[PDB]
Amino acid sequence: GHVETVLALLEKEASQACMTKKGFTPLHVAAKYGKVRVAELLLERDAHPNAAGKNGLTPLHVAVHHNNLDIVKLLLPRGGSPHSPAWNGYTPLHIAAKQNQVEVARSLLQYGGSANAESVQGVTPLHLAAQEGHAEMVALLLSKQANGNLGNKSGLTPLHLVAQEGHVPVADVLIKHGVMVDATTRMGYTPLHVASHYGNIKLVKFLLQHQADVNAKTKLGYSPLHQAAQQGHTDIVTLLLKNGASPNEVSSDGTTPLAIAKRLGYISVTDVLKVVTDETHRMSFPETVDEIL
Amino acid sequence: PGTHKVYVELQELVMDEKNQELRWMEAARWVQLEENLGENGAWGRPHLSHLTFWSLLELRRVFTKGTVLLDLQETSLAGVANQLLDRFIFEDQIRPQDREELLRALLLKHSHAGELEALGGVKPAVLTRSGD
Amino acid sequence: PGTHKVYVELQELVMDEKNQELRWMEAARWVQLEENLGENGAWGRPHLSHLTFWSLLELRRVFTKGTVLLDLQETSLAGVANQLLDRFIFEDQIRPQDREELLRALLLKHSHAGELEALGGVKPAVLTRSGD
Repeated sequence: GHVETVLALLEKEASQACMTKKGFTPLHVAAKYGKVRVAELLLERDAHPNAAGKNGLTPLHVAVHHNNLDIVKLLLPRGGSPHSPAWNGYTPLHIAAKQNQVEVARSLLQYGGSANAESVQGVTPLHLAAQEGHAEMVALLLSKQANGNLGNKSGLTPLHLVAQEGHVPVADVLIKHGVMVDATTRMGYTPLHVASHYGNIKLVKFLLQHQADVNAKTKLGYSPLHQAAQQGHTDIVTLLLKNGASPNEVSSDGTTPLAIAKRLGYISVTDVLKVVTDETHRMSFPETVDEIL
Repeated sequence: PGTHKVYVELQELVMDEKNQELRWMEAARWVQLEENLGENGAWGRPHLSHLTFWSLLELRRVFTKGTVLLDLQETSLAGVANQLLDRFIFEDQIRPQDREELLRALLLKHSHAGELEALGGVKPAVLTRSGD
Repeated sequence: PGTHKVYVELQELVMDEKNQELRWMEAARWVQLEENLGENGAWGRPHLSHLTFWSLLELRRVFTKGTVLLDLQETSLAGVANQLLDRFIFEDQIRPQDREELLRALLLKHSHAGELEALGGVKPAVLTRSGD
């Protein structure tokens, strides 16, 4: 952050287009380290706000990633684009939504950031905000035209990610917005399926209170009760049975929830499903998002 | 300067059918001759630009009281939008309460014909007091 | 994480023999099976929990008009007792005069089986208008 040194070196022909091995111009370094005066001087004397390397990171990406509000508020008027995609397609509002930077996102949105912008795998900033459990961030984006019914390449909705991680307040905002409770992925998994799979019972209770299909079946015929039993969650087995879960239902693989139980030897899940199940090697896994920056 | 043919592009503030989000989409482009963009995303045959009477009437009406920024020293659309909105407010063209919604809109994504297939299409839209 | 298993401990307000001061001491514990604490000081054999008809009668009766505090953000037993007594007064469960001897009874020393050999014994006790 040596403003006078920057002014001298520049007056002597220093090139601000020289990128390090990582790909950072001197405006990238100022954005990373929050040097607002150096960034001010370097933008005034001609520095492309939207300069990027092989990774595609712009000075706004680094400013948002390192949470420099002043650098973002200086880059946006002069040209730092809210719509610049990284290598994985992440825009600067995807990083803001993932990291719960509410103010940086109100600035990134006031300059035209799209909340329904998609990564290479279809992930929107709403997906990242819902997955990370930022209810306030999800509400800002839902008021700037974010679609909560939009799905990624695998069909996963923000409600599906909420089910994967288990944030009740985010699911409350999503359900109040009008998000479909029983949205299905490519293979037919509902948010209730994902919540039963990952052992998030408070969200299972929430979805069942908001009219989720307890006996919903995937394309392979797996119920939210077959997932809870294949993952060993005995309390989701209970709460699902008590909310209408139907045992003796057979998937396309030919396995009922009590055998998936016995097959992986869950004594408690088998002990509870043994009482309700009458007398008579494939594992179901919901789709997941592997995106990371 | 100029005197040589120029590239003019017209863009309309529209909604997407995928997410129903306001965005900007090219409607026409002019290299001495107009081509229009179809719903399928294919530019049509070039033609001489014919105008409607109402369009020229209202263009004269808005140009007579228009807000002009000559020799403006900005190189980005964000700075141009900020200065144009400031001058709109100064000249009592728009109210100061309209500035936030107007800048965001003006700074929304300016998509083109290549992106039209990825979206579900383009339908007309009107900006509301929020930005919905 | 959303629901854990539960270890239950039952404690009764009893009189110790040596000092005649009323104190809380555990009587039975539930870890998937009930174990009772005898007079000698050793926990008995685990057994299935059989209930009397009158106990379930009275449990239903007191639960129907019972006071529940769900998701109460407090960490100490004294504060929990204060909040419970305030809600008891709010719900007309107890009169305000009863609050100071129910508080004084609630923060008595909670003893366990290890103190039975040190103490003379335990005898059933009732709480009088004063913490007597």
